[PDB]
Order: sequence, then C-alpha cells, then structure tokens
Amino acid sequence: QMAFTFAAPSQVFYNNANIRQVDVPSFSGSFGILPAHVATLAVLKPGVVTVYQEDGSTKKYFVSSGTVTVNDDSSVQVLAEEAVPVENLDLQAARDILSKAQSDVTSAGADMLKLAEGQIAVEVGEALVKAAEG
Amino acid sequence: MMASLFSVFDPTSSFLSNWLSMLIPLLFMVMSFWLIPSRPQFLAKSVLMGLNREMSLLMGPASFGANILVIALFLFILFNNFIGLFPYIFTATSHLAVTLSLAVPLWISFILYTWIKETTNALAHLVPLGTPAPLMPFMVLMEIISNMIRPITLSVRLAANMIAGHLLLTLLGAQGTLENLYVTSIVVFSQIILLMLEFSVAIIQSYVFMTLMTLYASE
Amino acid sequence: SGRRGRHVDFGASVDFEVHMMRRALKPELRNEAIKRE
Amino acid sequence: ITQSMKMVSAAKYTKAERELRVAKPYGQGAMKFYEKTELKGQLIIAISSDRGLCGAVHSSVGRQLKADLAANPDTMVICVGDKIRNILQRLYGNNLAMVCNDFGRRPPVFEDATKVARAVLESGMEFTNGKIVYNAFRSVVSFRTTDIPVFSKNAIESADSIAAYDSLDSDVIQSYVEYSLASLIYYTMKENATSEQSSRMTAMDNAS
Amino acid sequence: DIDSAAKFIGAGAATVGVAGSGAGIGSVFGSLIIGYARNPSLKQQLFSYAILGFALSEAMGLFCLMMAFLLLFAF
Amino acid sequence: DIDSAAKFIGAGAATVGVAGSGAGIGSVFGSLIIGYARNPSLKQQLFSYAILGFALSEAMGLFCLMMAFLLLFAF
Amino acid sequence: DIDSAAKFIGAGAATVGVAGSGAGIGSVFGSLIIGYARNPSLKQQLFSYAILGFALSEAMGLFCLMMAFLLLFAF
Amino acid sequence: DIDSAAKFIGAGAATVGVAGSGAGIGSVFGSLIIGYARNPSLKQQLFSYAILGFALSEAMGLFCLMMAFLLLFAF
Amino acid sequence: DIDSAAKFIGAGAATVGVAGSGAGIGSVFGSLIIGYARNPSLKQQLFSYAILGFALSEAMGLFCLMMAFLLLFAF
Amino acid sequence: DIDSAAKFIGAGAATVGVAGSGAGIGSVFGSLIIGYARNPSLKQQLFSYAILGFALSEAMGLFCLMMAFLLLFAF
Amino acid sequence: DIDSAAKFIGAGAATVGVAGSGAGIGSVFGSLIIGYARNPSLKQQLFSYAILGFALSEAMGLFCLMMAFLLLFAF
Amino acid sequence: DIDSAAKFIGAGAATVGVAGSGAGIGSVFGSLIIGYARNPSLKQQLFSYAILGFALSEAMGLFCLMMAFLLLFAF
Amino acid sequence: FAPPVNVSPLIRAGRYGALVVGIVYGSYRFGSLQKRENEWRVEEARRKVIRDALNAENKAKATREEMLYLAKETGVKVPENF
Amino acid sequence: GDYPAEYNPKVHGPYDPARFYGKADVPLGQVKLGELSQWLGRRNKNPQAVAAAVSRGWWRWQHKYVLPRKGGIAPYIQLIVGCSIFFYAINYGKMVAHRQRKYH
Amino acid sequence: PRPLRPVNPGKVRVGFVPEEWFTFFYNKTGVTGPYVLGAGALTFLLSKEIYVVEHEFYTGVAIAIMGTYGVKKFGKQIADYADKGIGEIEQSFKEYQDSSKIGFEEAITLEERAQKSAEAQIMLFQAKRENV
Amino acid sequence: PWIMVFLVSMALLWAIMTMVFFLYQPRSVSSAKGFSDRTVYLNWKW
Amino acid sequence: LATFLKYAKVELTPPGPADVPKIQEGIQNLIHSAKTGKWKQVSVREAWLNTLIVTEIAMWFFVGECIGKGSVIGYR
Amino acid sequence: RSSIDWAKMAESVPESQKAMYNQFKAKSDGYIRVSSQIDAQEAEAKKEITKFIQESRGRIENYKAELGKLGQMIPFEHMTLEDFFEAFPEKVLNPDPPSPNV
Repeated sequence: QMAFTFAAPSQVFYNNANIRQVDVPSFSGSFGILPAHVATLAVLKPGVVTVYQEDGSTKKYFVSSGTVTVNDDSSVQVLAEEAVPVENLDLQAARDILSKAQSDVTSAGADMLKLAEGQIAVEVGEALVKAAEG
Repeated sequence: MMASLFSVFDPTSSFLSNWLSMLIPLLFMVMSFWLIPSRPQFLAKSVLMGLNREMSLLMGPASFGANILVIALFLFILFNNFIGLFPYIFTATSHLAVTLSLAVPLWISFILYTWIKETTNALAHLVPLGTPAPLMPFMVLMEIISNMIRPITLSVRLAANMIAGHLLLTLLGAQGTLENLYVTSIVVFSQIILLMLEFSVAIIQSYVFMTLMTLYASE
Repeated sequence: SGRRGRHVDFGASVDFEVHMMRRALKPELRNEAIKRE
Repeated sequence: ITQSMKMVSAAKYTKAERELRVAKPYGQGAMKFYEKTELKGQLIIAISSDRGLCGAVHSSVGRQLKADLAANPDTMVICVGDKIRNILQRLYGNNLAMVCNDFGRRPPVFEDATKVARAVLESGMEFTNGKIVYNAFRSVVSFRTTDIPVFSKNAIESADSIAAYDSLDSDVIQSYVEYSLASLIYYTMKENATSEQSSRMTAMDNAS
Repeated sequence: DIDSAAKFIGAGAATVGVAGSGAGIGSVFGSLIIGYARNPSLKQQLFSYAILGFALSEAMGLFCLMMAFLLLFAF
Repeated sequence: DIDSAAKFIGAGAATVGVAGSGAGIGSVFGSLIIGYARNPSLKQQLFSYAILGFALSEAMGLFCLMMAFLLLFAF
Repeated sequence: DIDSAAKFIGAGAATVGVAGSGAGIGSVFGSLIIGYARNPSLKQQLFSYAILGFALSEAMGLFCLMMAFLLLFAF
Repeated sequence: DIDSAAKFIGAGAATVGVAGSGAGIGSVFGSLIIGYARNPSLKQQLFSYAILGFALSEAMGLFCLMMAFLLLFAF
Repeated sequence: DIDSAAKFIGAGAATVGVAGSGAGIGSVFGSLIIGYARNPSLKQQLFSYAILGFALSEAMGLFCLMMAFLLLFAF
Repeated sequence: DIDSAAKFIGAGAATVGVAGSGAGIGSVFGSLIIGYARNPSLKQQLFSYAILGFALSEAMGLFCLMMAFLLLFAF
Repeated sequence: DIDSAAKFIGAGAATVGVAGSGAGIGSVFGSLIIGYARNPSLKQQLFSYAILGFALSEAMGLFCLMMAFLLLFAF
Repeated sequence: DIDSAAKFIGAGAATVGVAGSGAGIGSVFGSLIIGYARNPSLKQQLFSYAILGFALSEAMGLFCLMMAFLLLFAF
Repeated sequence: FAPPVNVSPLIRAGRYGALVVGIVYGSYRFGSLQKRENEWRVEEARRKVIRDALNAENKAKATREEMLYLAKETGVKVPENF
Repeated sequence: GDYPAEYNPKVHGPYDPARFYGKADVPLGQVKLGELSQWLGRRNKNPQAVAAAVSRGWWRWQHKYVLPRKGGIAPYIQLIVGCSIFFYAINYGKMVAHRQRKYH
Repeated sequence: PRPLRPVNPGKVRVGFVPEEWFTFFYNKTGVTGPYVLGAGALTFLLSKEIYVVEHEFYTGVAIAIMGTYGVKKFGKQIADYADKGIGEIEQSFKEYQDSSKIGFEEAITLEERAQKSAEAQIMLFQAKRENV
Repeated sequence: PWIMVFLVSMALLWAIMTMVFFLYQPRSVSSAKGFSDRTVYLNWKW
Repeated sequence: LATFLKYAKVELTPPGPADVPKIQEGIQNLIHSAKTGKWKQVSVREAWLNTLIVTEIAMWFFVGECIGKGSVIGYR
Repeated sequence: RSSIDWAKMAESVPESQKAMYNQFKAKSDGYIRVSSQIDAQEAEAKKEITKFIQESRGRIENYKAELGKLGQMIPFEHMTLEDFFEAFPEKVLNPDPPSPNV
C-alpha cells in the first residue's frame, strides 16, 4: 500500500507505483521504508537506492543526490538528481574521479572551498567505487 | 590514610558566638550611592536581570510579585554556600534551623494555598493521569508520603551537599603535611579541584532551588 | 557535514555529486547522459 | 517568416513537450510534500525568456506581477528572463534585487533551476512565504497561467503539520529546502518553456 | 539481641533497592527531555506520561522503603 | 535465634531486586514518551506495549518481593 | 546452627541478581516502543525479537533464582 | 555490643542507594545534551525538565541517605 | 562450621554479577529492535552482532557464575 | 572491638554508591559525543552541559564517600 | 578460620564488578548494532571501536576479578 | 581475629565501584560508535570526548579501588 | 616608591638589641627545654609502656569476652581457648 | 530609618551617609592623649550612636574602595581576609586546643 | 560641599592591604618598615602557635591559588564588560539631555511659525478686497 | 537557640529582599519627542 | 625583588660603633620625658605610630628567637 | 493693475493642514482675467491674533523655563540617586505599585 515515486530530472522510474520496500542512503543514515512508515523527510547522499518491487525482483539504483519524503498516507517520493542503475557503471572512471578528488584535497592547501569540494567528490568517489563492485 | 578531624560545627566557640557568621552577606550587600552604577553594582544588576528574564516564564499570575523573594532566596543560598566554604567560617547549614527557615515555610504556604483555594487540584495532583481503578491506593499513599516529605528532602539535601563538601575539604586538609612539598602540593591541588567542584555544585544547587521554587509557585 | 561548514550550500554539493555521477558512464552513456546546459 | 517559423517552433515544441514526459512527474512528486502539509501564505519569481516577438505571454506575466504588487508591495522580485526586468524596471526599479538572464534560447536543464535557487537563497534577504508564477501548459492551442506556492526554512519549521515529520533537525530541513526549491523551479521552468513556445507557434500560425 | 541487629542490617539492605527507582526516574525524565525536543506541541501528553512513569518508579522505591521500615519494626 | 536474624538479613537483601523493576519501569515509560513523540498516531499500540513492559518489570519486582517474603516466612 | 543461617543470607544475596533481568526486560520493551514508533509495519518481527530478548534476560533472572534455591537447599 | 555494630553495617548498606541517584542524574543530563543537539530554541524548558529530573533522582538518593541516618542515630 | 557458612555467603554475593549480564542482554536486544526498525534489509548482520553481544555479556555472567562455584566447590 | 570492625564493613559498603556516579559520568560524556555528532557548532554549550551533569553525578558519588568517611573515622 | 571466612566473603562480594562489565559490553555491542544500521559504510571502524570498548569493559571487570582473587589468596 | 577479617570484608565490599566504571566506559564507547555513525568526519573530536569520558569513569573506579586498599592497609 | 632616608638610631638600636637578646634567649631556652623534654620523654615512655601493657591485657580479656558473646549469640562452637 | 536630626539639606547639601553633620568635633587622630579620656566620654555611647558611627565608617570604606568607578576586587578580598581574621579570633579557643607543637 | 566620585579607588598594596597603612610608617622607618613589621608579626603568630597551621590553612592556600588565578585571568574581561555598560548607561543618559535641548529648540520654531501665520493673516484680508 | 537562628536568618532574608528590591538602575527617557507633535496652528477665515 | 633589597640595604643597618652617645641621648630623652611628661601631650596618630614602632622592634626578638631555636614554628 | 503676494500666502499655510487656501487658490485664478463684513472680520482676526500671540509667548516662556531647568540641572556624571529623585520626581516610594524591577 505504498505509493513510491522515483523521479530523476531526466528519467522517471516509478510514478506513484506500488512498491514493497525502499532503502535510501541519506544524510540521516541509511534506512529502509515500508508501508505505513513514519512521515519523515530525508536528504539524499550518494549511494544505492535499492527498490524491492512487488513482483519479488529487486532493482538497485544509484543516486547522486536528492531528497526522500515519506508521507503519513504511506507514499514515498525519492526525487534524485542523477540516477542510473548499478547495471551501467564504469569502475575505472569512479577510481579516476576518486584519485582526482584526493589530488584536489592534497593540493587545496589553505583553500577551504576547494577542500570542501574535494571532500564531496571523495564521498561520491567512495560511494561509486563501492557501488560498481556488485 | 593516617587520621582525620571533626567537631567544627560548634555554635559556642566564644562569647561572640557563630551567629555573626550568618550576617556576612550584609558586608557583601551592594550599597548604591551614585546615579551611574559601579562595577559590582552593574554586575549584580546584570545577574539579577538575567535571572528575572530566565524565570519570567515560570512565575505565574499567583506569584507575579513574588519573584523578588525567590531572588532573595537564591542570593541567600549562594552566600551561605560560597562564603560558608571559606576555611575559617563555619557551615551555617550544619545547624538545621537555617535550612528550616530557608525551605519549610514557603512549602507550608504553598500547600496551604493549594488546600484552601483548589482542593480539586490538591486531590488530583496525587492521582496520576490515566490510572485505572485497581492501581489507585498504593499510588495515593506513596505520593502522599513523598509530597509530605519532599521539602524536608530538599532542606536536608541543601544542608548535606555543603556538609559533604566541607567534610571532604577538612579531610583533605588534615591529611596534608608541611615538611613534604610533594604531599602538600598534591593536597593543595586536590583541594583546588574539590573547591571548583563544590563551587559549581553550590551554584547549581542555588539555581535548582530557585527553579523548583518558581515551578512550585506556578502550581 | 563539511559541506555546510565551509559556507557551501546543498546546491553546489548537488552539482558536484551529479557531475561525478554523470562522468562514470564512459563507453556508451556519457554522450547520451549529459545534455550540458 | 511567420509561416516559415511555424515548423521551427514545432521542433521546439516536440523538444519541449516530449521533454515534459519526465519533467512533469518530477514536479508532481515534489509538491506532494506541500500537498500534505497544506500551508497558506514575500517572494515572487517570474519565468520568461530574453527573446522578443513572444505575443502577449510576457504581457500576461507582467499583468500578473502588477496584480501581485497590489497585495505585498514589500516583495523583492527575482525573474528568469531579462524582458520581465525591462518591463518592470519603470514600475519598481527600487525593488529589483537581481534578475537571472541567459534563458530561453536553449531547453532548460536542472543546473538553471539550481542557479536560480542559489541566487534566491544566497542574497541574504529575509523571506518566509512566496510563490513562483509560471505559465502552465494545458493544451497546444491555449494554456493556463498558474503559480506554485514556495516556502522557506522557517515557514516549514514552524508549521503545525511538520510535527508528524520526524528525524528532523536544523540541517535536514535547511538542506531539504534548497533542493525542493531547486526542484519546484525546474517544474516551473519546464512547463513555462512549453507554454512560451506552443503559444508562440500558433502566434506564428495566426499570421500564416 | 542478634534479632534487632539483623533488623537493622536488613533495613539498610532493603533501602539499597531505591537505587533502581532513582535510576528509572532519571531515565523517564531524560527521555522526557529527548521526547520534548522532538515534537514540542505534545507537551501536555509528554508530561502526563512522565508523571505516570515517575509515579510508578517512585512506587517501586517506596515499596523498597516500606520493606525497610517493615523489617525494622513489624517483623 | 541465629536463624531468625538470618531470615531478617535474607529478607532485607532479597528486597534489592525491586531496584531492577524500578529501573525497567523508568526505561519503558521514558521510551513510551520517546515513541509517542515520534509518530503519535499509534498511542493505542504504544500504551499497550508499554503496559506490557511495565507488567513484566513489575512481575520481576514482585518475584523478588515474593522471594523475600518466602525467605522470611516459609523456610 | 549457622550453616542454614548463612544459607538464608546467601539466598538473600543471590536474589539481587534478578534486578538486572528486570532492567533488561524494561530496556527491551522500551526499545520495542521506540522501534515500533518508527516503521510500525514490522510488528511481528519486532515482537518476535522482543520476546527473544525477554527470554534471554529471563534466562539470567531464572539463573539467579535457581542459584538462590540451590544455595538454600541443594548446596 | 553488636547493635551499634549493625547500625554501622546497616548505614553503610543503606547509603549504597545513592548510586541510583548518580546514575539517574547522569542519564538526565546526558539526555539533556542529546535534546539540546536538536532544537536549541527550547533551552529554558529543556533546562526546567532536566532540573525536575535531577531534583527527583536526588530526592530518591537522599531518601536512601535519610533512611541511613535514621537507622544510624535515631534508633 | 563457619567456613562453609562463608562459602554460602560468598557464593550468594558472587551471583549478584549476573544482573549485569541480564541488563546487558536487555540493552543488546533492545538495540536490535531499534536498529532493525530502520533498515529491515540488514537483519542477517544485525542479528549476528546481537548474537555476538549477547554471547559476550552472557559469557561475563557465566564467568561470574563460575566465580560463585569456585568459592563453594573448588577452594 | 567489633564496633571498629563494623565501621570497616560499613565504609566498604558505603563506597559502592560511587558506582552510580561513575555510570552517570559515562552516560553524560557518551551523550556529549552523540550530541556533538548532531550540530557540532554548539560545542561550548554542550561541554558546559556535560560539566553541569558531571558535577552533580560526582556530587552524588561524594555523598557516599562522605558517608564512608563518617562511619570510618568520625562515628 | 574466621579470617579465611572473611576472605571468602570479600572475594564473593568483590566479584560483582563483572556486573558492570557485562552492562558495559552490552551497551557497546548494542550501540554497535544501532550505529551499523545507520550508515553501514563504516563497518570496520565501527567494529574496531566496539572491540576497543568491549576490551576496556572486560578490563574493568578483570580488575574486580583480580581483586577477588588477590583478596582471597595474596593480600 | 575480627579487625583484619572485617578489613577483608570492607575491601571486598569496596571493590564494587569498578562495576559503575565498567558500565560508564561501555556507555561512552557505544555512544562513540553511534555518534561516529552519524557525521563520521569528526573522528578526532569524538575520540577525544570518548577518551575524556573513559578517563573520568576510570577515575571513579580508581577512587573506589583506592578506598578498597585504604580499608585493607591504612584504615 | 619614595627614596629612602636612614632610620633614626632608636629603631635600629632597639631592633638589634632585641635580635641578639632573642638569639641568646632562644638558645638558652632551647637547651633547657631540651633537657626537660629528654627527661619528660623518658618518664612518659616508662609510664606509656606500663599503661600499654595494662591496656593490652585488658583488651585481650575484652576480646575474649566479645568472642564468647559472639559464640553464644551466633550459636557456633565455643573453642577451648576462646 | 531616615536622615539624622543634625542634617538639613538647605544648609548642608546632598546626603552622604559617610558624613557627620553634627558638631564640629576634634578628629580622632589628633587628640593630644591628655584629654583623650574626655574625648572618648564626649561621644554618646548609645547603641544608636555606635551603630551610626559604624555605618559612617563602613560608608567611608565604600566611598574609598567600592563606589569609585574603577572598583576592583581589592574591597572584597579585604572583606574576606578581615572576616577570616575575626572568625579566627572567635574560634581561637578551638584552634588553640588542637595546635601542632606541644611545648612551644 | 558636594561629594565627588573619583575614577580610581583607594591605593592598594600587596593585593588587598591599603597603601596608607604602609605610608604611615615613612616618617619613622621608610619602606621596609611595614614589611619588616608584617614579617615579624607573621613569624610571631606562627612561632607562638597563635596562628595554628591546621587543616583549614591548607584550604585557604587552595582558595588563594584559585582566587589569584581567577582574578589574573578574568579580571580585565569582567571589568571591561562592566565598564562598557557604565558608558552605555551614560550613552543612554547623554541621549536624553542632548535630545531634549535640541527638541525644545525645534518646538520653539513650531511656536515661532505659528506666529508667522498670524503675521500673514493681516495680508489675507488685504488680498480678498481686490476681487471686488 | 534555634528560634534565634530562625529570626537571624529571616531578618537577613528580609534585608536581602529589600536590597534586591532597591537594586535597579533608573533611566530618564522622557525627552522632547512629544513636544514636536504639538504643532498648534491658527486656522484661517474665508 | 631587587628594589626591596636596595631599600633593605638602606634601612636595616645595625647601629655603628661611633653613634653610642646619640642612641643613649635618645634613650634618656624617652626616659626623662615619659617619667615627667610628653606622653599625655602626643597625638593619637603619633602615639599609635610609636607603639607600632615598638611592636616592630619587638618582632626582631621573636625572629632572633626562631633563629636561635632552629625551627621557626615553636621549639623542638 | 492689481495683484497680491502669492509667495507669502502660499508659504503661510501648512499645505494639507490648511488646504482650503488651495481651493481659494483655484477660485482666485479665475478672477484674474460685503466690504464691511471683511472689515469686521479684520477686527475679529486682529483680536484673535493678539490672543494667539500672547498664548504663543506663554508657551515660549514655558519652553524657556524647561530649558533653564535642564541647564540648571547637575550633570549625570557626578549625580546621586537622591539628586536624580529630586530632579525627577517619579521616585520609588512606600505607597507605590509593586514591581520587580522598579
């Protein structure tokens, strides 16, 4: 009885579809969403949003960012920013982005802004490296 | 490790008895003369105004004008705890008349005001909300005993924290020598740490008594 | 985290996350995944 | 040239209505949180393009802005489009903070909505309520002008209906607003970029 | 004369049992703090639940105190 | 008359298990405050489970009090 | 006779070990409240694990009670 | 003889119960820190409820201390 | 006849320590409830950590029980 | 001669009540860690709250240390 | 035989620090479960902190066990 | 002899605050795990606070052990 | 401070007279009370040894009576020596 | 608790409680010691008079150490040390009973 | 004569002792006079066991070390915080009398221009007689 | 002497209450702002 | 601490071997006055200064007694 | 060959407070292209002008008295609470309303 909406700004995967379970890696810690979940709004962090569909088949999707919104009528709206599945990921590009981010962190020095962006890209690189190995 | 000492609460030390050890807040009273205040007067005014602004949400309509009495109680506790910890001034709260006058009559006034004005509130505050019929009598008896002994517990606590602090300070001082600089320095350092702990405990105790007084006046 | 602490809002964090997420689609999908602006 | 530009806008209608097959549920699912909290309310956002010969669409936006000026005159307006700034300059140049330019000649993406949201929230102006007036898309031959009510961090923190929403603190609500506000703007941009072209194709057809 | 002595020791040992009631009262009021920081609009219900929990824990502590005062006098 | 003294000491020392009942009661009702603050629409099931937890904690405390009264009046 | 007397004292001391079992029951059911407040559709698995926690702390309580009975009689 | 000896033993036993007071006050102020991590605008009411819980836990512990002193001197 | 008496008293005092094992198992499995409430799809590792934590706390309780039996039938 | 002996046993029992102070200090500083994880910009205020709780927990411990030293070399 | 009897009593009453060690190990592993449910991407660091906390808790228990053995045998 | 025997009993009864030390240390490091799961970029400050809490709980345990040794060789 | 002027020779003369008289008086009193403390310490040690032996015998009898009372109360066996 | 009967603001001025508005008396530090007994008998010895003199001296101390603008911690340290000295003079019976030396 | 408020309090030596107690001895024994007197009085009170070094003396030392540390650390912060508020009260007070004098002079021109209407009222009826 | 201690503590509390009641800084804010809003003018005859 | 030592160098010198008539003249001036007058003709401040000077002089007796007995705090 | 001083007549009124001049300004514009009543009104207005002048003189004297009171007041630097309660008679007295911060 869950109305799940997974909608990237370029692809719409689920449009108020009926979904058994939604796992979402957020800044509030990774949590699993079931029907009649609590109303809670969460801010997405990079990682695999794995969807347990009602037919018994589970499809995993990465998210770059976004927001998770659980509603009191048992309806979720995960509005990602980039989302393509774990099926299409290139491990070497993730490792190259991670190495570039670490180089930017080491060469930032006193630049607090470049250090912050390097830390963000380090988080995304670790998440992509972890996700592409499945 | 060697021994200790006691018998410091004597009220008959000399002809000029220890009742002058309670008037020392009058020396530390801030007496104001000029229009533009002095530094201690302005600091005291800032402290009291901050306390009034913090306790404004707990006053209530019944004791709107009684905040001055609560602030005087706070200053009374603070001066009897801070100046009571100085080494040659005896613990006034060791004799329980001070804590009796500090705690008991305001509770008697509040419980009489409750019993006269709102008897329904007096009979309903004992019974917890949502309590069924077979869970009544033990709750009634336990709450009656606890509420009839609660100001006594507050007074004995406000005496006993200072009693424990002064006993531990005297025990640390008595176990300190003079010929050994290491042992004396360790004793002095431990008394510094214990005195910081006792000063913080005294301030927190005065604050919690003020907050309890304001919240009970709100009732 | 360290994002907001360095006077960086969530829009810039979103932009960096989405750029690094688009860039991990080399052999077929970096061309058809980014419309640029 | 009006008949010749009729099929030019059809290519820019087929690349703005087909592009609305996935930009529409992204905006419906964004407002579903606002559909449940049900808050009532400043901030005014105008959506247009930097191109002329648009008929009366920008005239309709200016008419709606003139109507909005009679309700909350203390509003600082941030517009997507230089034409609305040029129209409203003579009216309220004292209350023009910034207007985002370079829009309309290319189909919108999310980066534009993110930049407009950052321009809105990084100005330091104090706002609680708000709305984003956009020319919604109903049909090819005619459309409807509506708006989406926008809200700030303190508007949803002090809401009576947010108490059912848990696992919240200052950082989560702050970080939720500056992506939801960047998602509603993307819904207003993608609907407006169809209405500003589908109603221009017939304005080129009316002279054809 | 060992009977009165053991009544004294049993009274003290029974009065040990109020410790868990003090700990439970601390737990219920600390969770009143952490349950009032989240959803402050339910203050009346949360304080009612705090009063009920404190009353039950105090009932346990005074049962221990009653078993201290019962051995000491009536047993 | 040593054994009566022993029974008094055993009763007083067996009445310390009520501290655990007090602590468990405080824990379960503070967590009732917590779990009612978040998602307050489930007050029926929250209060049902909290009364169950209180019943079992009070059962442990009454088991300890029963063991005290048996150590004093049965053996 | 002092052997049976110290048996009584030993059972009185062993009955304190049920306080932790009571506190464990209180903790497991209070966290059942907290865990049912968030995502309540897992009620059956949550209650099965809460019953498992109740059983595994009642095991410690019954161990302490059996030690008290064994010191009183079997030892 | 052994009456005053057991007065000392019973007082030393009965003053254990302030351990629960210390644990309860620690739990109160720890959860005050947690409840001030989120929503710092409720500082006055958080401090009020924390002071309430501290006072009640200290009341239970000082009830243990009061019973210890009553066992020591007045009997 | 006083040495076996003290063995009974010491064993009864030693078996208090299983209370801490009971409270530890209670906190472990209450945490299992809370941490399975969110992330239901992690139960194969949450339950393994719960099994390990229960095994360690119950192992400390069994070591305390072995200390109790060493004061009675080994020393 | 048994009076000083029971003073030793009473002080040994009286020093147990510092255990609750230790547990309270641990809870205060652990919750300081948890509260510093969320909104770490409140570092000074949360450390002030931690010191405020720690002082009261150690005051509860000093109550039992005072009762240990009153039995030992003062009564 | 009196002094060895009191050695037995002290060794039995000193091995109840294993209670607090069990409570600490339970808290460590339970909060390991709670903190692995939320953000499982730090599993090795979370388990290393759990090993550190369990080691220090068992160290505090082994201190009391060492005092229990060295009261009965050495000092 | 009865004075040295009671010193043994007092030392054994004094070696109980190590339980509170162990419970506090376990709470500190479990909350370190929890508060490192959320906002893991603060490993240094979180571990500093865990070290501070562990040090103060160890200080309480060492105060109890120092009283245990002073009740056996000095007092 | 202010520049110093020499003290008029009554404070200095009386000061050093008291200083030297204090030195010699302290030496004489220290010697006399050292002899007095030696003899007082010797006689106090003698009477303290006598009193300590008497109190040790009295306390041994008191501990014997206490152990007999403890045996009669607790019901334990009464040893032939205690 | 009002102004003393020797003070009239039309003649004297604003009220300084540390002032004596009565008869212009010989200062205490200039009595030639031959008339010092008559000087001590000149002052009234009622409790009202000694309380007025004590409050005058106390307000002179306030005017020298507290009521100035840049008042420091020196008056309060002075009060603390004076109170410790006076209460040691009170508790001298208890202090002399314990001591450290036995002959001295 | 009216009392005057000095900026600085009485001169204090050795932290709390009045300076006048030292300068009293300058006509007899200069500078080291009062210090020699204080040292001799301290050695006399210690030597005769009038000033008993008991357990309280090891608390007054611990009070004085913390008392010196607090004054030598927070002394300038608290004094500057307090003296800031004294000026702000004067800043509140100097915004009263200065504004009242200028405000009264503004109120004079309100009364002066009310006379100017009466000055121009005469020409009003000399301006309506031209239309006839 | 407990009644004497009660009376001494009560008198000290009354003195502290009177001290706190009188411990305030009076400020003068009755400036000439109200006089500027009294621009009384004479009307004209037509 | 240096300036205090310079002041002590100036104002703590023992009386010299050449000013004995001057010190004895002052002693007999005090003796001849106090038995005839000049003590009921001295102001309270001046007499208080004289008594405090006498007390400070007398303190050197106790300081030299502590020198001449070893331990300062009493005898041993 | 007739005209009036329009500048002083316009500057005399406070514009909107005496806007009936502006209606008269619109009337008198068209006339560009009962005398005994005006003389009687001149006499009445002269009497009212004298009354308003003496009232304005009284108000000016009161304002001068207030300024002299402010000038004769001692400064707020070397002033006491007694001098403040003398110069400002608001005071805190026994028959006063009770307030926490009086």
